[PDB]
Amino acid sequence: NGILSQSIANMQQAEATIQSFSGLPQNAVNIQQNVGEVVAALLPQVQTMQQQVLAFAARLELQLTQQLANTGPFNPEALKAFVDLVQQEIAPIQTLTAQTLTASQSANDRITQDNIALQRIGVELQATIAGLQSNLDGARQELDSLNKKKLYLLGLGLLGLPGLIALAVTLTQTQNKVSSLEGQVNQIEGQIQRQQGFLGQTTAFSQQFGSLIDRVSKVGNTISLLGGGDPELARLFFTAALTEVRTLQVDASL
Amino acid sequence: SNGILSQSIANMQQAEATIQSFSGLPQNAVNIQQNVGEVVAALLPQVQTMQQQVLAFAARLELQLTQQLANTGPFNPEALKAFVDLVQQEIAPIQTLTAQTLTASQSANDRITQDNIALQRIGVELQATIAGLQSNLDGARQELDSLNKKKLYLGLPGLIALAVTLTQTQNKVSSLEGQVNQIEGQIQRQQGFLGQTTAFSQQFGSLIDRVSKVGNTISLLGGDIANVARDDPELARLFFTAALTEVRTLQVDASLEHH
Amino acid sequence: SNGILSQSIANMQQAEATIQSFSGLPQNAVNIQQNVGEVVAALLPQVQTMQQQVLAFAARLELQLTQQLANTGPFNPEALKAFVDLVQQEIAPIQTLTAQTLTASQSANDRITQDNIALQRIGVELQATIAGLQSNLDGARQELDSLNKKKLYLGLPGLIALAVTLTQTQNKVSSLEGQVNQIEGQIQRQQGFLGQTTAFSQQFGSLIDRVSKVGNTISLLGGDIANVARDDPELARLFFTAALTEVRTLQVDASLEHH
Amino acid sequence: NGILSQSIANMQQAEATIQSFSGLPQNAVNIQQNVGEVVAALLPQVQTMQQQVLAFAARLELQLTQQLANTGPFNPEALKAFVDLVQQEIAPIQTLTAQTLTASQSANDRITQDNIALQRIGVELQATIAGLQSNLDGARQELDSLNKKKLYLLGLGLLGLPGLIALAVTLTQTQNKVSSLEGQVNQIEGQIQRQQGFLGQTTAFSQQFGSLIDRVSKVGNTISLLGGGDPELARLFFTAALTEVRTLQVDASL
Repeated sequence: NGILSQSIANMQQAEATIQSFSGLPQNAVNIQQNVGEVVAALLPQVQTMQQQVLAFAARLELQLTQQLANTGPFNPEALKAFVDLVQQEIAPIQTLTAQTLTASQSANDRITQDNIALQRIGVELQATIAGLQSNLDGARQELDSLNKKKLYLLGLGLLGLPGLIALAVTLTQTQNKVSSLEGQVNQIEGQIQRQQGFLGQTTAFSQQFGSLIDRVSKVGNTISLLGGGDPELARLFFTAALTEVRTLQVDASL
Repeated sequence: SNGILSQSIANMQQAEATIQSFSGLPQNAVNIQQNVGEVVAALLPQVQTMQQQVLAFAARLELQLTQQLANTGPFNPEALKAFVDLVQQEIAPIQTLTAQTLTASQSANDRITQDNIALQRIGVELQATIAGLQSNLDGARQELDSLNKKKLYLGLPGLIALAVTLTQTQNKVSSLEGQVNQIEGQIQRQQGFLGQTTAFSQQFGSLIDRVSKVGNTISLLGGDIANVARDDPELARLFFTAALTEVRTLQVDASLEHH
Repeated sequence: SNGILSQSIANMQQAEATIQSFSGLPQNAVNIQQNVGEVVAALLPQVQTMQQQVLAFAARLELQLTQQLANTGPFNPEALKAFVDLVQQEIAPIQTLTAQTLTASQSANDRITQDNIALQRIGVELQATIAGLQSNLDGARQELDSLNKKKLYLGLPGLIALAVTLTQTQNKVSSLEGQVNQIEGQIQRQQGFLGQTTAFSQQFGSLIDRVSKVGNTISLLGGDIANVARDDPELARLFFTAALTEVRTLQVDASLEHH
Repeated sequence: NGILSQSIANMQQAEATIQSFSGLPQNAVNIQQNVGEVVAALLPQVQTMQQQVLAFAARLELQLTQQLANTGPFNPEALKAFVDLVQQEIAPIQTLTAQTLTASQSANDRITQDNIALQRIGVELQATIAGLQSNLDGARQELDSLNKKKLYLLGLGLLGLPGLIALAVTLTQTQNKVSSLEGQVNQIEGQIQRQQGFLGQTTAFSQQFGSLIDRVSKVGNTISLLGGGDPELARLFFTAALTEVRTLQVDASL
């Protein structure tokens, strides 16, 4: 039903949470910029398109029902002079629609490409962790060993003082190795975390944008049909065009 | 170069701005937004303060202990007793500030967990609801079919009347389509918002764990110092050597920049 | 090369073997396992059968219609009437078998959804429970601290008795640690099992949608044929040309191998 | 508490669901093989280790309490002749433990590496979809346009017959283009789906295996300590060793 309106609203919310991230790679920054432009420029034009499409279709719908009801002389002078009006009225709305479609598809494609790039970076950060975690795990088992050595020696009174002094050097060096490795592993885990949340949002935005483009393409196709004898010619024609305006009010409904 | 405390703080600062970005959510979500707002605005400066105060205390005691150890003569058990009293007095405010910071963090993170669960419960009920509608629609498309089968079956006063039913039913199919997409929208927002809240808590749990390890270290250190007061007064060498390890443990664990 | 029906069937066959691999789960999970077992064992061969029967019927009507269209003379409205009666008779069993297959699929997939929700509800309650224990442990480690602070405070008949408390409390810390890890284990199993069930349903939803589109096409086709019976008997050319498009729509939609 | 037992059980379940997958890339097959070997060979040895560690520690725990209780002449002849027993008893258990540790770490590392490779393939399948989906989307909008053209023409009676025949060629070609593109996109989506579920399982197995290795390293360290005068020497020593056997019964508890 109100799929345009719902898609728009959901796109606005996703955009707001997309702008809220900082310190991300360039591929993310590209999406933040493009998404900015989509919401400030394309979504207003979709709203505009919607109104104009509904206004146009309601007015032609009346006029087609009027023409089905008329009587008097079949007047080929009237049909071509009517049709020409409809092709003229329709022309700029067909343009607005196609333009919207092309620019929307163009923008979505770039988000798709930047998302794939962003996932590539994601898996490569995962690979950097594997190497360092390995080191860390080892440093941590050594540290556990030293911390237990320490409590042992403390139990031995003064006999454990020589052990304890020698031990204290090593503990210091292993605590600093652990500190530095855990520090680096945590920084990278942070990046992955921020990025995965960021891609959640841009995937949600892209899916919504995809529903909007599908509706826009559908509206565009119906318009192409409208935009493109004997008495019971016109009946069948006007009857056929009426069907198309009616699906237009459904397809572009508020 | 930023250490664990400092990365957690900074990660919690970024995640909060993202949590504030979500609108139109249930009360349980708003509870997390304000809670997170107060953590960042008030609790994290406290942690910064505690961290500076722990490092300052560690640097002083480090120095004092090494000068105790550079002593070659025997140890006067009265100066010993007095130094131990001084240290226990300097330990005390720092022990208790760290305990306050740990409690305030646990309580606020415990409320994020609770509100998080309450939100998951809501989310499940949103899926129970989509299922129902989905069936009302599975089933309104059956009504739409047979109402076309029974027309593709077939005077003119049965289709003046059938038309008015048919439209009313497409208006039900569409309406239901709308409703499912609405609810899906809300589910997607909630799942996004819950991913961020979970992330904030993972960061906050790293911070809690670091603050707790610091508390523990102070306690071990307290234990080393006390084992001088009680007490062959050359036992002092051993408990000072051990205390000095705890003091340096502090410096590593609480440092503003890792190694 | 495998088409949509055939990929869905094969994906549903692999996912079922993986769903059967999980043990020690709640009743709601066992309900999905048996349901999925019966889908694969019984409903998917039905779909295979329907698919073969639709293609066979499509190939025959394709031929019959093209030979109607290769006719250059006018059309005898009695042969027309009889051919339409023949086709409506051959349409009928194929329409209804497709409707049966669609219903049996909806009902069984609807029960996977319901059991899925019931399982998510359980999972939420498992998180409410970890939270509680986590607090009982947050809080038993406080008891463990002060019971060490009050010992690092301190004759011998207070520590013969304190020892017996302390151990009893470590036995509570450990026990709780055990309990949290237990429950986490179960959560992880459920989340794994729910990922597979969701995957099975996504596949099953692709199949439902394809079967439904086929049903719809038959219906459009029925509509084209009927519009000959009713009825300038050269209108036959138009409705035969249209029927022939639906017939080929079938062949593409139901084909064992895509294009 | 029972972290060994719980880790083992959870590893057995993950392994069973890991073997249940088929038609996966080589990187998955490697994990299926290694995980097979871990559960049939390493996990039994961990169970064995556990028993022997608990049996050893209970017996030394008794003997240390007995020695703390004894009276009579300080007998250096007895301590070194006691200790030597303990170092001899302990020796093979220290070996079993270290061996277990080394082989476990070795196996986990390979799962980690195969997981990273598997994610790489995952993102590259995602990239293949983007290109084809683009084509598909376009074919589908064309098809929608043709399906609406068809209903239009059918409404025009025989005037729409010429249109309808020409249209039917194009519909056929566009349905076959859609069929083929949707077919290929669905196959790849299937692969990603199976793989993501497969990586869920191997990530769960790897995390459990990581908890087991940490416990095993802890048990190993405590053993190293045990494995490595005046009267109130022995008191302090035996008192120190008792502390270590006690944490061994805790660390390796059933």
